[PDB]
Amino acid sequence: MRAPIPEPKPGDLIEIFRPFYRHWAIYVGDGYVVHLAPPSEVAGAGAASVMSALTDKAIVKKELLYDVAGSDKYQVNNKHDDKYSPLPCSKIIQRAEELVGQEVLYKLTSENCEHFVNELRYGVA
Repeated sequence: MRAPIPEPKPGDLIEIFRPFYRHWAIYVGDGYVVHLAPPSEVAGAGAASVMSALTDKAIVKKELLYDVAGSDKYQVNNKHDDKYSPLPCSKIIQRAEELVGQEVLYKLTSENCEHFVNELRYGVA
């Protein structure tokens, strides 16, 4: 059953459970997230190694949370809100949205997405 997400606030870390692993994102508005994605704004799924389903690249992207949640499941998980949050929500969101549209030359593993997104919430991975 669909439901709101009234506890989280823009600037919070989201995790995205996938069928056999997980992924990471950050909430940036009342429905949207910034996250790493496969190379999907550069090639028609037929002009990069994405066609071979074997690549070691990603892109920083923005999407509706409920599309990203289509992976399998999701949770809010500010991994160190128990210890730190040196940046206000405004700056966290501003960094997230400043960094959309670039490519990165590493795969979107759980570790690489966690690394990038922690750089937004806490200034450093």
